[PDB]
Amino acid sequence: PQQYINSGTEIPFCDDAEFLNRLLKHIDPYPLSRMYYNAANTMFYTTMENYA
Amino acid sequence: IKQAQSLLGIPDYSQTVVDFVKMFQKIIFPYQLVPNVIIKLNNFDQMVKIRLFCKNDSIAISSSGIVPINMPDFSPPNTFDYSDYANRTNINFVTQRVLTDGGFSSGITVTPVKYNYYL
Amino acid sequence: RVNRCIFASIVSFDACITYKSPCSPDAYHDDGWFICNNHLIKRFKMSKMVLPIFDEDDNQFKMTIARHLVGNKERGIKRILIPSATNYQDVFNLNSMMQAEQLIFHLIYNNENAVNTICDNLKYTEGFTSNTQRVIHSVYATTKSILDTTNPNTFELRFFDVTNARALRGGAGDQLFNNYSGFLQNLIRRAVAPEYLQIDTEELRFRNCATCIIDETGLVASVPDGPELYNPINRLQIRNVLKFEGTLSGYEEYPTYVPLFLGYQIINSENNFLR
Amino acid sequence: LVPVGMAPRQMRVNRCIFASIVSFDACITYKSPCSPDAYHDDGWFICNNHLIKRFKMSKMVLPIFDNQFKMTIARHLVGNKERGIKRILIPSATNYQDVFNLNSMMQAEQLIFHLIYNNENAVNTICDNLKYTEGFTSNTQRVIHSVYATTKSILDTTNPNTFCSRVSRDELRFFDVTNARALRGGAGDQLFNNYSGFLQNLIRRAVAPEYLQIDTEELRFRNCATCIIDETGLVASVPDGPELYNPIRSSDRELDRTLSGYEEYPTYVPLFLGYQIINSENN
Amino acid sequence: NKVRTVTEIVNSDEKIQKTYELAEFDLKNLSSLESYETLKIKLALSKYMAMLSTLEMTQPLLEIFRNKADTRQIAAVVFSTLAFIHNRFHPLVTNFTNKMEFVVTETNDTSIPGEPILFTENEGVLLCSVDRPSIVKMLSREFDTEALVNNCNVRIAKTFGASKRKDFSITEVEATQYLTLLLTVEHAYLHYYIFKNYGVFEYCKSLTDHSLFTNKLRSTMSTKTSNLLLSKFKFTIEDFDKINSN
Amino acid sequence: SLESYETLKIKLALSKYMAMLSTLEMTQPLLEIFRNKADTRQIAAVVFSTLAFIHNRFHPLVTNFTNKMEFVVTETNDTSIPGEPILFTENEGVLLCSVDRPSIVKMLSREFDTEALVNFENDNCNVRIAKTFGAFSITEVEATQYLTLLLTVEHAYLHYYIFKNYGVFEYCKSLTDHSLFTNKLRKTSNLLLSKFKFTIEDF
Amino acid sequence: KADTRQIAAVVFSTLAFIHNRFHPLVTNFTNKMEFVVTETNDTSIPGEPILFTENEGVLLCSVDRPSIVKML
Ligand SMILES: [Zn+2]
Repeated sequence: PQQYINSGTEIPFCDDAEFLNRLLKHIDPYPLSRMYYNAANTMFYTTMENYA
Repeated sequence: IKQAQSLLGIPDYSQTVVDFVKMFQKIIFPYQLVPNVIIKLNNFDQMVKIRLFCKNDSIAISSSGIVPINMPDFSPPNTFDYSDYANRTNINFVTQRVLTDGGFSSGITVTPVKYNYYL
Repeated sequence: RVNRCIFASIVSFDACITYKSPCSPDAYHDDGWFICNNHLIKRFKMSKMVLPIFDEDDNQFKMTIARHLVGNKERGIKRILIPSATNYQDVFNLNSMMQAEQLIFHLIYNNENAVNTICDNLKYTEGFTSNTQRVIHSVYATTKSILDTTNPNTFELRFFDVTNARALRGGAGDQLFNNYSGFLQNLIRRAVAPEYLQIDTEELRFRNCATCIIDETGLVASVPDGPELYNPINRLQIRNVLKFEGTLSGYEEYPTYVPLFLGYQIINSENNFLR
Repeated sequence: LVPVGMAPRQMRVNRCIFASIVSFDACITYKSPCSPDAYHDDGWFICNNHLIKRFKMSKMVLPIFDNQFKMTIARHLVGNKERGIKRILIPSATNYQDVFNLNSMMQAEQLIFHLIYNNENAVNTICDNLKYTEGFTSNTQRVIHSVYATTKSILDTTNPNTFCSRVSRDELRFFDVTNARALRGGAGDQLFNNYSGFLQNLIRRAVAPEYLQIDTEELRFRNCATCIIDETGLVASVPDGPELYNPIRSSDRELDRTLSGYEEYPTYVPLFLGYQIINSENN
Repeated sequence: NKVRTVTEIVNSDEKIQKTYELAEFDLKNLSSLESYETLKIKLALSKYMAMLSTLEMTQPLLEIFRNKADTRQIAAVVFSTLAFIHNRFHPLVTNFTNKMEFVVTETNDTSIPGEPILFTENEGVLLCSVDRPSIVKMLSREFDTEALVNNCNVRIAKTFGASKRKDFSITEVEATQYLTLLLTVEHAYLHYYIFKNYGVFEYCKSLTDHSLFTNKLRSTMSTKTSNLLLSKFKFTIEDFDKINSN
Repeated sequence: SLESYETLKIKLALSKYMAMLSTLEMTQPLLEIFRNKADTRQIAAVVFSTLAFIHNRFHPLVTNFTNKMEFVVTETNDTSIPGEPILFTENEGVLLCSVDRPSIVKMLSREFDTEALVNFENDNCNVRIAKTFGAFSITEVEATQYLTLLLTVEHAYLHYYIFKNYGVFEYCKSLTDHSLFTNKLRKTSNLLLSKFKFTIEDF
Repeated sequence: KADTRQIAAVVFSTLAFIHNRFHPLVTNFTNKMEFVVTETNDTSIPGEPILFTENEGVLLCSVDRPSIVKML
């Protein structure tokens, strides 16, 4: 193992609700359909390359 | 200038811009180099090249380096041949060597060094 | 479950203010303490501890003692542990603490004038008669009951300034101890361990030199002379990630503590009194 | 990371100074009461709740006009029978320490007051005491620095504009009794000058002028002054005689048969005092 | 399909009958559900981006994964994603208990196709293997930000009913990168869940065939946990039948 | 309803075990205590207190209990017996209690199917809606761990009682064959092991 | 929406009128009631635009103003 963390720890969730709202606004015009398509095909093609 | 002063740990209220710039006059001539602060200020003004010399000096310090006095800011194109190393083969070889030695995978960029009138 | 957590009988009479009262459980311990560990730590820089004396078979004399929470750099007010009535108002930032806590401190030091001033000021709270006066009554009654309980005069041969070699003359630390309230005197007895313990003509020495100082300013975590004793003390982050997975570890550790060691306790013909 | 390097983001900002009040005792959680009005980007830098609590003042709007301009204005919450110190609507720098019970309120609010009122000695005293009080280094120091920075940011936003307004030629304001033939007015302008820049801005936002000369047209909102200014500060007192009756109907059958849906004149007492002059609209 | 209603007065026999076509309410319901699901997914994605920002790493995601040297940040990001997915399945969990090891492979003979992120215990604690080259390749593959993706009657009805509205470095490309990373880590997390709760042999069998996921997960996931991210859409391989015949 | 009352009694017994744990006043949860090998004294005290608690329950009229016992926390595989994490040997008059700390830690660390399983309960949506309109803790996992440890020590205590009442010979024979306590209650009622059944089938 | 007081008064008067009709012999009626005009979908129930909850002794009357507006 190149690196590791200790047991327990804590997921660093964000807190700034205003920051979350700003991000939501910034991402609203992104079509989930297109993003899903792109991500799925990216993974599929990378898997194809690895197999080949 | 404020960013530079903060990086050097200089209190803004303590240091004036004029003196901050003058700080590098000690480097201007003795190292025959143009301070980066002056370079950036000149670039800002341009958006809104540098050249200088000393009394009795035979050459001029410029952003491009050393230039014979009164000569253009760039020497004739064929003054120096860089083909030996200014080539894809050499550049790629050096870059790959750097990547291997440093164990890197990105953020590495090697450029052939061109030369003005003087080396 | 009597909660003797003095300084936890604090009610944020202000509606906008909520008092957490996050203080130590030991208040529910029917001990000689009238202030539990977290209050002690916060307002007197002391940590409760116990010092066994005889622990062989069933004789288990365990004298109590608290510890300095003062480093070797603090001085003056910073070093005073239990300030005198003349300087406690200055040592404590009463203005920075809740008025109920200020009232508790004023009662402890018998600053009736400050008590009257505080209740007069509370007179002008919006919900004064509704609940501010009720809070005043509750806090005042609790504090008064505790103080009366501590005071022995209500309805033994421990000397605190009698250890100090090299002192010019006078002692008088016991004078100021007498001047203190019953609660303060009991606190001092409970937290400070006499450096010597004599039982029926049998003297035990616990330290070669007392650690605390008592003077007009009050109780100070100072030394009788010389420099001060050394007294040291999840939100996953990028730095919290550890690198690759890969020196007297075998020996126990002596505490780097500074327990309150000062005074001489004299016990008469009474034997190993364990009641 | 997500955001562009630096790139200061843009969002709303709570504006009332008192919103920054927090218990220096980190082990004691506290929430200050803020009226939502604090989140309006307007000249007010105090929320309705703090305004009423500390200054005995309530915000209000005065339509002005063809184009209906809305001029900010505050109003009395002072009752008729209040006397003496109770009549100090906004204490001066020489009296705020007494009018406001620093002892009875939180240290952070005391620092806020000693900042608003230019009391550097008191600010320094509080800072040093907090340095030598409690676990200053751990988090109390950072909390104090945050509160101080917020207050100083608000003051630095206000004071430059306040000074420019003071020296301004086009816009002129004179906080005094326009009835020069009066004794309770005095050097109201001098006292206003004595006030801090941020305090001066608050006074401007709160007290409307008795008259208002726009270019060549003058509008007289009152034939009298509803408040005065003296050494004590802004006083909710009638300059000429008996105090104005202030019912305070809220907050702290034949008659109605006839008086069904029927226009009703409010009993509020707005703040009208002094002369104001302006060139063009500047709106 | 359709319904009808009849109004009539008690004392009178004159009745008024009206008919309703349920297609309108069906459109309402479908639009509401689509909007709700879109909002949920965008909220989750924003939350993921925000926590990664909270980690406060200077470089952008793709640059981080390209910087082979800084294994620290790669491990931090991977663990944070894994914990986020774990919590999304078990909201009451905010840590991961047992410490975690991490290794970043660098060669094909070290990587396994189809499972860039995988797990294996050293007999004392679990180690997560990362195929950083594969991650970089996925996140670097050029994305389509132009083409659209997809009953014509209801399509037209939605078109005419629904409306449209005409300082972050994030473009749709970066949002796609984040979504791809989340989905990959979700797949890895499902593998790890099956491992932990059904033994290493079951984990290996799942790796061989993911179909076991059906039971091994739906026993607990579909009931108590937020649906899988992929649940937002039904995915399929173009010309799947002919490809299988091939 | 009735069964709910017995459930309440069982949960009260668990709560009494919780009172015993609080009396011990351990800073860490038993999982961490067992994970920490250095806490040998804590482990021994936990086991001893649990055994005394079970003894009091099994013999309500008897408050006495062995006030001293030799203890050994074992870690190696060769130092443990499958199916008997706790053992009671005698070193020629000296009563030794062996503990399989790794096995305890494994059992505790095992993930429990709290959410996974769905079981019948008091569930009335009308009551929930009516309530809605009228308007230091222990998790289910922790309770499960705690029950597991209590039942483990119950098995150990039964073996110990066989040892003391009959002898080391019969204690060993009981370890070999556990059929003695298929009847169980025949005192025992206060033992949770007598409250349920568990079986294994070829499949 | 700003006419919250008007909406509440309308609802209360209608309720009192219906109460008088339903109990002609009874003229009494709750003379004070907590009111909340709801607008969000999550603040309304299909088929019950008006609701009567209790906030621990406090009688709250919730109104689905968007639904009322739609029907009208
Ligand atoms: Zn506010």
